[PDB]
Amino acid sequence: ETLNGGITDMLTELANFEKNVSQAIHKYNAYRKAASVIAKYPHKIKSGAEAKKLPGVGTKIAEKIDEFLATGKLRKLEKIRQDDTSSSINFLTRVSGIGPSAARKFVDEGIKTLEDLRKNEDKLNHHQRIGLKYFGDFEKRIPREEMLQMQDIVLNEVKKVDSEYIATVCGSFRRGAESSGDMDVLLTHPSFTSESTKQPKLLHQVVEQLQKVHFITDTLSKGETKFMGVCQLPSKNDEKEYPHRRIDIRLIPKDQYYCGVLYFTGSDIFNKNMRAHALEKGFTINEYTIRPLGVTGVAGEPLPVDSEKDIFDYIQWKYREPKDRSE
DNA sequence: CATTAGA
DNA sequence: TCTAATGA
Ligand code: NA
Ligand code: NA
Ligand SMILES: [Zn+2]
Ligand SMILES: [Zn+2]
Repeated sequence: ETLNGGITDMLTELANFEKNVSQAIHKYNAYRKAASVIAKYPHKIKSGAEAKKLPGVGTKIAEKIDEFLATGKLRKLEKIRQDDTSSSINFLTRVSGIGPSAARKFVDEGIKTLEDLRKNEDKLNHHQRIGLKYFGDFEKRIPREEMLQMQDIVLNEVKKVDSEYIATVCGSFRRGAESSGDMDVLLTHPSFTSESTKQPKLLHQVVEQLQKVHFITDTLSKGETKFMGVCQLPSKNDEKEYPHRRIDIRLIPKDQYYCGVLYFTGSDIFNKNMRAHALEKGFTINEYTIRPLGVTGVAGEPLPVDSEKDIFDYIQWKYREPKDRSE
């Protein structure tokens, strides 16, 4: 956790590079398990030889580990850290809609900077167009202060459209967080569930409403159950406008809400931790359901869930408020 | 690990 | 159709 920190962070930097800059999924994949096992290793690694004893740790990485332990650095790392091409990919990739793929492609073409980005906006598709367009606004965290207003407005329209609608802004936000990165809004309705063959308009109705009153400014993507957009607080009586904010809306079959909701609220750790428990308690939990376990190794048979309570009950736990869903 | 775009 | 990207 810190006794092996550098070893791990070096290894990540290493790992991460293969993946993006070159396309060495293996190598890349190498560096990760290696960085995964050393993390757990309950002891200060003194040599690679020592490390080497590990699983996933081969000759390759031991080498590095020595140099890193020896001199507080790494040449391969110092060279990568320097290098423009790699540097560049690292950067382009920031634009929402730009994955390594395109990043490497642009790069080759000679599009290294953001400015290059603009001059060749033609080379960008809509997602990426908007990426560029709100590059700044995008990297900026959300004051819960703001979260509360946004949320305010969402709930009002959802309701006005149809009062049967059930929305939940899940996230860090839900878990009390002081700021968040994007607004994740959970959504299901009664007439929509597991079987009842969809109802696209069900998502589409609101998506409109929201754009209707100008809360939605753009659309990253929109399908029958997931809508990816851009929202924005009414820049009040001017002098101060609102940063454009990444927003995601999702439609759940009423019968699988809370699992979903439970799920998305996280945290990752509460998750696993909640997930690890249901196992001992004779179950199974996942993004949509909770099924009892059958001795034959496994089993199925989706339990009927009415609220984030039922799930606990099921695994007979203590209902942990979202605020305290941190671990 | 799943959904959407796109070419 | 495949392949990319976003989703902690
Ligand atoms: Na080994
Ligand atoms: Na990106
Ligand atoms: Zn020791
Ligand atoms: Zn989020």
